[PDB]
This record gives sequence, structure tokens and C-alpha cells, in this order.
Amino acid sequence: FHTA
Amino acid sequence: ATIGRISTGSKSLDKLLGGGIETQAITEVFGEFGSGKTQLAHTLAVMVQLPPEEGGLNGSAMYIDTENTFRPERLREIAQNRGLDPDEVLDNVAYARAFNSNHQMLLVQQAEDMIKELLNTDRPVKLLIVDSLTSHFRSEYIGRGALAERQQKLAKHLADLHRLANLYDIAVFVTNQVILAHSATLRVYLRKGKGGKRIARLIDAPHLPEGEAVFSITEKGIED
Ligand SMILES: [Ca+2]
Repeated sequence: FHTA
Repeated sequence: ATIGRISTGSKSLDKLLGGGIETQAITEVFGEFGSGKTQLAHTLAVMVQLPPEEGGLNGSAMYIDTENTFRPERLREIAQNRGLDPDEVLDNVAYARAFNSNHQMLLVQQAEDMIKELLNTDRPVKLLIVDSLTSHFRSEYIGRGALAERQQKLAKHLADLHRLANLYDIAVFVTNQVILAHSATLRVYLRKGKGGKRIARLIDAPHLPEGEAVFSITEKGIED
């Protein structure tokens, strides 16, 4: 996942 | 451990749910496109970050996207209209695009790594969203006699999600587009109603109150  | 509740932003919807979206449960929301299911997912991703007297769990969110439904600008708008800092709010939403159903399963195993890492910190993961949980399964396990294998693959995926909800005390929120078996803890049907409102109904839930909730899609995300 990656930070929005 | 005690069940935590995340407010949806709507008092009406929260009352129908018995106080908000629960931890240690999979809540499945279903309806047509624009029924409010994705607006609700975006709203919960902000609300979960609030302290409990504001309807949150002082947590962070994880969003698995299967159909390009994630809109960072919508999270920003919801945060700013609720008195929050949009950059900090977006930083507490970890996002991933699922490319297919097998990648979707691998993303759930990676989600567990992040949930474990943050479990005993000041801002643990408290919400895991899977938007259009079934879209890749319905696209891939299709055709003659595909139902049995699609249901087995979905049953396993839902069991992995139930395990994360229950083991790490998080709320798992999933959406779906409209006689099949279903294994979510709670199913909510959403539809567009009169006067621009959305109407929510609980499906197969005698354990909760009889009724329907009415809410709006606004600049604050979801509210009455
Ligand atoms: Ca929607």
C-alpha cells in the first residue's frame, strides 16, 4: 500500500 | 476485546447499524453505482481517524480498490469540511489497487503486515476497506459451472478478512454491486431515494432494529  | 464503532457521519445510519460500523466484523454494503456505498467507504476512511467522542477510533485506514473508485480529492474535501487537516488525513489512508483477484488476496496478506506493525502504536489500523470485493472474482470465475469455484475462492477471501477483523480488532468494510450464499457479518442494502437522499436497509438482520435509515451525500461525505 501507499499513503494516499 | 470490546467492539469499537465508527460513525458513518449519519445519525440515522448509525442508529440502523446499532451505533456505527463495528470492529471484529465484516460489514458489506451493496447497491447500484452512486447508491452511496463508495461515498460511505470514503467517509469511514476519514471518520475512523477521529477520537471516540467524535465517532472514530483514533485509527488509520487501508483501502483496497478493485475498480478505480478511490478519489483522494474526495477524502480531502471531507476532511476540510469536518475541521481536519486534509494532508494529515490522506497520510493516514494507505491505498492499493488490486489488479486481479489473486493480487487482491496477496494485498490482504500485505495488509496484515501493516496492521501488525501499527497495532500497539498511538494510531493503529482500525478500518480495512475492500471496494467492489467481488468484481475481480465475478470477472475471472465465470462461465459454465464457475459458481462453485468462485464461491470457494470468495469464502476463503472472506475468512482471511474475518480473521483480520477479529484478530486485530478492526472494522472490515466491503462493497458490492447488485440466491447466492454470503458470509459478511452484516449486509446493508443502499438505494437512491426521493429528494436526493439515500435509503439504507439491513438484509437478514433481526438481531438489529427494524427500520430504514435516510442520509445524504454532502461536502462532509455522509450526513443526515
Ligand atoms: Ca457511492
